[PDB]
Amino acid sequence: MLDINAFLVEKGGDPEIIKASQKKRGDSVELVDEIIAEYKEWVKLRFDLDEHNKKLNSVQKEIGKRFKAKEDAKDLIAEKEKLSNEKKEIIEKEAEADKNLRSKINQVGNIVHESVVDSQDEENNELVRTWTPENYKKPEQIAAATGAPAKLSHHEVLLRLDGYDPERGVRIVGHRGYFLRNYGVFLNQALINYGLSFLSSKGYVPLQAPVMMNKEVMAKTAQLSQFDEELYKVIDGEDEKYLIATSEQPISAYHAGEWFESPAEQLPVRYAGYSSCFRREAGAWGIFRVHAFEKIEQFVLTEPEKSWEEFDRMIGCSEEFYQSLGLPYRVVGIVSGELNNAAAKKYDLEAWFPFQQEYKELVSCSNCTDYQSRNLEIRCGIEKKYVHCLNSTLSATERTICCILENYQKEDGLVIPEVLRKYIPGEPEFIPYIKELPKN
Amino acid sequence: MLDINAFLVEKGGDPEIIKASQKKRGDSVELVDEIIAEYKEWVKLRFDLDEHNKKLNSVQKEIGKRFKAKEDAKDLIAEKEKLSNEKKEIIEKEAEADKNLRSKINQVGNIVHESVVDSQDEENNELVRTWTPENYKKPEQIAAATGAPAKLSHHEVLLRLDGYDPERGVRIVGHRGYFLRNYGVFLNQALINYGLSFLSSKGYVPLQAPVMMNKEVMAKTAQLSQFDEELYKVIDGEDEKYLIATSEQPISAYHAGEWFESPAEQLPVRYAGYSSCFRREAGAWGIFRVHAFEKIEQFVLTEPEKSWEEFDRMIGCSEEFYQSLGLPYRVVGIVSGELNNAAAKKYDLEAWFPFQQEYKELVSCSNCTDYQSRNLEIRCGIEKKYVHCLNSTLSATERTICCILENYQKEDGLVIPEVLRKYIPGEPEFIPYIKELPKN
Ligand SMILES: Nc1ncnc2c1ncn2[C@@H]1O[C@H](COP(=O)(O)OP(=O)(O)OP(=O)(O)O)[C@@H](O)[C@H]1O
Ligand SMILES: Nc1ncnc2c1ncn2[C@@H]1O[C@H](COP(=O)(O)OP(=O)(O)OP(=O)(O)O)[C@@H](O)[C@H]1O
Repeated sequence: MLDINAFLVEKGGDPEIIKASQKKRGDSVELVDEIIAEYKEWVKLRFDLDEHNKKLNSVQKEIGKRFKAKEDAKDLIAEKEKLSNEKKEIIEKEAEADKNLRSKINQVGNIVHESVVDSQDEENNELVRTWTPENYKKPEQIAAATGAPAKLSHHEVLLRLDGYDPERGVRIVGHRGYFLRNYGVFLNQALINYGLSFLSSKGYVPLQAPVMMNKEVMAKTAQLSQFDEELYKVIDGEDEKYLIATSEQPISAYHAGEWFESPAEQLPVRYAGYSSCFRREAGAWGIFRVHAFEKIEQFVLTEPEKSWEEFDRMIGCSEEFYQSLGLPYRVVGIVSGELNNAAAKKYDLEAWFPFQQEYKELVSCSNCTDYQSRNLEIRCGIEKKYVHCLNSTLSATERTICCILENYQKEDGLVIPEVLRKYIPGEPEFIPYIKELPKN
Repeated sequence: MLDINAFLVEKGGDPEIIKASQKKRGDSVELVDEIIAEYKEWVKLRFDLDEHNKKLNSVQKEIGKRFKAKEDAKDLIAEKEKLSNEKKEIIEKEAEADKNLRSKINQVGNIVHESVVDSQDEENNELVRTWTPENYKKPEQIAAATGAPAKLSHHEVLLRLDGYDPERGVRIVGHRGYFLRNYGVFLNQALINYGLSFLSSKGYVPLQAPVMMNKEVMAKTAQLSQFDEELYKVIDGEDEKYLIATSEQPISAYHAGEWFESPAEQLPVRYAGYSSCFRREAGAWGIFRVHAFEKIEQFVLTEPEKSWEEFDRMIGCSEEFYQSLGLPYRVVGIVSGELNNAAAKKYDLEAWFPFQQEYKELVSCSNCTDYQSRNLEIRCGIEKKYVHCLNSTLSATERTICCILENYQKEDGLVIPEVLRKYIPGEPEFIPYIKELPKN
């Protein structure tokens, strides 16, 4: 969440910037004034509590003097108990005020960076840049790597290669369940390992996250809307955990409660996160939008003064990555009304799917400034100063496979993207269609 | 489960072999006579039901004749309703008899193969064979690949390499939670990919299983004892699934309801299963016994007449695999009293851990004959004949890493097992200790 002081003009805050940000988000603006009011009540309680402390101390010292003089203290004792019963109420109320104030500040989204388009309609997404392999004229229904007609959808290509099994997958696990088979397995591992190797050559530290999280730690890194809709709950006898939606959740908590006291030399810290990811929400056919999948994720901690530069570095890496796979794409600046609570700025890389004949999102890159690190108490250098946290998909591997399948197809099978060959037993340059489709 | 006919002498069965098997297992023997009795009640109900069918038909035809002659039928109608009310009770009872009989047969373990030692004490495990790399004198506290003193435990080696993080893992996920870091990540992927490549060169089909299963399909492949103790339940809004304990569960269901009608040409089918695995039960320090981990699993379907030969083939593969990693091991024949319900025979490969100074299980290999395929209706050729199912771990990768860490350690770091090098960015032959331990 934002700092409490950001709401308070008297403590150097700017409640107006916050109201403007809420408006760009399409979220509640009255929430800011509510918070400011609650803050004053809470301060009143702090003062009253504090004055009660001092009055009790006094009335204690007078009661001691009277017991010294061997004099009755029935009147002082009565006042001591009056003050004390009050201190009790006050204590109970201050705690409830603190509790509600924190819950309210928790609903306020991060400050939307000025560079972001003010809009609730994705039509207005900034078109940041576009990229094409040089042997590919323009985005159309042509598979970019082969020049061949993008005749088959990713689901169709995968099936002809005998690379996956949705039919047996659904019978066994339900909606969108699947097995990967043969080269479907090798392509998936190829991406995981190429992704790890790629990021690691850029100084990222490979980091395999666990895929369950304690409820309480999850709650500090993901918004209220996520649990009761997106996350699988896991039953552990009597305990509950969540399956993670992305390794960004557990990896963001990695340095919770730590302190980069010498930021210049210690930061930035860069992680090449790898894990499976689980989503309750996933709806066509194929492995494009499914309930379980693997993701190589970029996660970075930087000094506050360096995050925007890092943000550019990060999207740069994902671009360099898709270029290396020869996949055309565009980068778009997500409109304010579509940012999640933690993001001050978000870019998506959407790669071209030539059969679908549209750009579809493969990568999402966000500067979350100190919104999560504040919660997680991840401090930075020498009111309190936290690190900034950025996260950017490197590759959601099953979805990246889909894009590959459509762009690497040709009449008789699939060209294997050059960079992935060394990761595949036999380093094949090409694999043939094994199966005919029913349709035709 | 076993065939119902296996309990019935009159239908060619051998209830005595079954009682003997239950005794070797240490499970209930009276259960066999119970089943035989229930079977007779059920047959009585079938006959009564059948006789009621015929009597109703008759009384129907007499009632029609009377309505033709325009004669009163108050006496026949009364008998029709008597017979009919009875047919109702009978129907309700036959269903309940069928239900209980099936539940009872479901508790009876597979027939323990004669070659298995009859005993409830693992002390009596058959010592099948032993193997040592030739440069390694004998199993002792010496790291087998380097000749160096096995001075550090796997947990200690991993930590000095900065290859994992149990401390941050526990904070985030709880008991035994961990991240893999750096080379810990690369070693894990190295094993997954080497395992896939190894099995695939032997004609196994790589197959990545999903890690959730519908309750109902899980129940057909795993015993009663497993759910209410070993398996994580997953909450999907209102639905429930399980996280799998091993890819053998979903892969065994892969061909549920199918029919290998030309077994000679169609079988055997061999799968190199890969998935993560989740276990509620996991307890020292380290990644040896944890709640989540990866496993390359061998799964094979064969004709009944070929399973024992295949069984030897399968354990042969895991042995060849550990030999290639240079890890000393022994193969042991698990005593009857320790077989799970589905196994007729089980071999474990236990690799030498030179710091622990003991053999610890890395691989488990079981011929389950047709015990599961009967449930899953996986038929074989031209009373009903099913395929046999065998499963054998190729590598539980985190645990295999532990064995490697202890055997590949030396004074200043870890030798990287030769076969894994090509799977690791930079193909290092050696990696240095990065961290000192507190202890010393
Ligand atoms: N259900 C899914 N199945 C497969 N891959 C997915 C799924 N959901 C997301 N991904 C992959 O993860 C990447 C980012 O997903 P995530 O939800 O973290 O991004 P986001 O910030 O929510 O972006 P958006 O809101 O546009 O989805 C996507 O580019 C996509 O490739
Ligand atoms: N909790 C765990 N953490 C890590 N690896 C495990 C765990 N449990 C099992 N394994 C690995 O899986 C392999 C087989 O485990 P599984 O439970 O399927 O075998 P099993 O037939 O039950 O043998 P046993 O009863 O001796 O454990 C083992 O050899 C071990 O390497």
